[PDB]
Amino acid sequence: AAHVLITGAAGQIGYILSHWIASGELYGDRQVYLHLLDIPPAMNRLTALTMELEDCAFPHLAGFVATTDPKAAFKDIDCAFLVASMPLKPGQVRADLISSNSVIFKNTGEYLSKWAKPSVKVLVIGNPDNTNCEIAMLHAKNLKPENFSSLSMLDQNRAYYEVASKLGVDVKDVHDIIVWGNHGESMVADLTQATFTKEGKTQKVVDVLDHDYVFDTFFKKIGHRAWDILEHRGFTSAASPTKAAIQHMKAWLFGTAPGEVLSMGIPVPEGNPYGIKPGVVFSFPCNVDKEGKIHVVEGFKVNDWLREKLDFTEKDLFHEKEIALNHLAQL
Amino acid sequence: AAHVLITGAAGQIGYILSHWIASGELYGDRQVYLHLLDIPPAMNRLTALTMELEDCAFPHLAGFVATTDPKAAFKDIDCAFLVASMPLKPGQVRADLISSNSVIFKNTGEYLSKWAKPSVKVLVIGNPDNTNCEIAMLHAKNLKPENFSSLSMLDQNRAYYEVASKLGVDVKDVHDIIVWGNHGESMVADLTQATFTKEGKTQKVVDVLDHDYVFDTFFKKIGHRAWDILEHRGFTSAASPTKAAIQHMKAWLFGTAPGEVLSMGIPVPEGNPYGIKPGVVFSFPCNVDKEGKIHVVEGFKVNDWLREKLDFTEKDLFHEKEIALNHLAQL
Ligand SMILES: NC(=O)C1=CN([C@@H]2O[C@H](COP(=O)(O)OP(=O)(O)OC[C@H]3O[C@@H](n4cnc5c(N)ncnc54)[C@H](O)[C@@H]3O)[C@@H](O)[C@H]2O)C=CC1
Ligand SMILES: NC(=O)C1=CN([C@@H]2O[C@H](COP(=O)(O)OP(=O)(O)OC[C@H]3O[C@@H](n4cnc5c(N)ncnc54)[C@H](O)[C@@H]3O)[C@@H](O)[C@H]2O)C=CC1
Repeated sequence: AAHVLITGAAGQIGYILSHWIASGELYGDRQVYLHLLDIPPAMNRLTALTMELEDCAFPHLAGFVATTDPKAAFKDIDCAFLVASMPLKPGQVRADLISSNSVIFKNTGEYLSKWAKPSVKVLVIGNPDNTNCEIAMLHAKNLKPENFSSLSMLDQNRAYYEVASKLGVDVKDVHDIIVWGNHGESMVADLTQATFTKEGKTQKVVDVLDHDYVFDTFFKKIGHRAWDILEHRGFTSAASPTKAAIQHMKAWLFGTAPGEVLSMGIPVPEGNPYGIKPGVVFSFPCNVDKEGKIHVVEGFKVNDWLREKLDFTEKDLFHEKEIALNHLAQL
Repeated sequence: AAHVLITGAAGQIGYILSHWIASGELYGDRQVYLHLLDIPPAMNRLTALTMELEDCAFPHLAGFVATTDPKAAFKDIDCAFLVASMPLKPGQVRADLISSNSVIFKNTGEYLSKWAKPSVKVLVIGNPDNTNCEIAMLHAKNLKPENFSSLSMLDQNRAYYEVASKLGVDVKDVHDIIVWGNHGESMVADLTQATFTKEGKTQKVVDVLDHDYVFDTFFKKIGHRAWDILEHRGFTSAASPTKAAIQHMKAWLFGTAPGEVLSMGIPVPEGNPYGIKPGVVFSFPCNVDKEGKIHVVEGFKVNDWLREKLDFTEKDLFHEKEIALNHLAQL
């Protein structure tokens, strides 16, 4: 009954994402109808995808449609995973995709506004996803900022596992790790809020791990992680962001758990308590109520170190916006 | 607590299989410890795999070990997914991999016998999997035939979806479709047993779909399916067999549901009711009791058509065994 869209479905992420969702991991007992969008030169792998979906005999898959037509893909969808993208060339960073992906998400915003449900929940994955989310949201007349978000939970999950290994505890035993701002080079892996509990006793991460590790070694490691996977894999990540994206969407759809804080790129809400200026999509510490509305988690402290990092990634986001939107105007 | 082995983990199937299992889809609430085996020239992607597993922050993943050392991979494992294989060249069929994969599974059988638990459940995926399963089982002194099985459920799931589309019902509404014998060119997609129910009324498939479709069009389609995916994907299937393999193993571990029949390649049991001779691994209609023991489902009818098909694929299996084991002897 639930209609889920996946753009760039024929790609590496779309391949796994479609199967995992069809398995019933997103909507549980409720069936899913997959809208699979891609482009004609990828029509082969797109068909290859559907055939394998068919070959799973998923009882949670009510049906699907694989197309290159926007309308067929976006019509009356309940949520969307925007994974569409051109190839990231060797040696490039996420921001280098602005020139080739900006138009895609400009059009996507229009498609969403034109055909998707007003309650559509759009999760942007394709890089630069914070920016691409800004593009789509801007060019969606009939939709609001609350309909859009970008994926930063891969960064948080990276941070969670890393910190967990150094503290000698499980991931579930750590709390309030946050990745602020852009899912890019300037991402801010923040541990100044973080705590962990072991055998009844709670400790602050900064009081247990040395300064040099927390603010340099760790900070660098999380930012560079995506390229470390690329070095060993020969391609950027795929299975891990798929997991983060399903985790992200599921929380967005049905709400978060007690004490759960998720790094979610959202259009900067006016009156946010962390001094970030509106105009971009910014990763905040977020929760989601049982009616599916994201809320920035209040109460976290911003010392001089974090303030500077937030300013840097904020400046970075507004810069990407300048370059991206200017490219569209001339385009 | 449950230790799961995956050979050829760095490959396409091992990539998805590892993540999906780590998600908790195999052992549910019980944690999993992944033994990830591959070869040094694939050490890069093997590390790339672990990094992404780490980057998921799976709460069901207790830990893992990625190695090229047999002992570290096979020690005290509870079950194994044998996916290890050399590349399948263009234009080849599954049986063409005998020359390059036979030794792998000869050694694997020895590793299993030497280090794995006596209760280990070994699922063979790497092609030719029926044969490769025969190789491993033969060269495992301390283990029994009941410890080994090969994957044919991808064929059944293919058959189920196909038949479902033509009957205008869901997959869950169809029953007793079977794929007998070899997971190869000679595979027998049998619908002579099949039925389906719609709105209280049950019908036999052969009484609803025309003869020409059932015994020619359908029979050919399921056999050729693997190469049809290859045509469109550029590689053989990966996500769909991963699903079938997890489905297969889960049923093998915790038993099947009422009326559920699964095509499972097992060492031909002496005294099977369908006249198949011992000495090979043969796909039978199977169920599994709540203590995890596979049983060939009795009661199915074998008309002249099926008998001939069974003889052909049986002959095919004994032929593959001749070629494979002879290659090992000279090797
Ligand atoms: N947010 C995150 O944490 C992560 C994001 N990514 C990003 O995800 C994106 C895709 O990753 P992969 O699946 O590995 O790449 P891929 O190249 O395998 O897939 C991209 C797909 O988008 C399609 N596409 C291109 N233009 C399109 C258009 N106008 N409309 C519809 N579809 C179109 C292509 O045909 C292709 O199938 C990349 O931009 C990458 O940077 C990758 C890893 C993690
Ligand atoms: N049963 C079924 O329904 C299906 C079976 N397959 C079979 O699965 C096998 C693998 O498929 P893919 O993952 O796509 O292939 P792949 O080539 O991506 O992966 C095979 C992996 O096995 C590894 N390997 C090779 N020799 C080894 C050894 N001695 N020990 C440990 N690892 C070794 C390789 O390094 C490689 O990473 C193939 O033989 C293919 O025919 C494929 C599709 C469906």
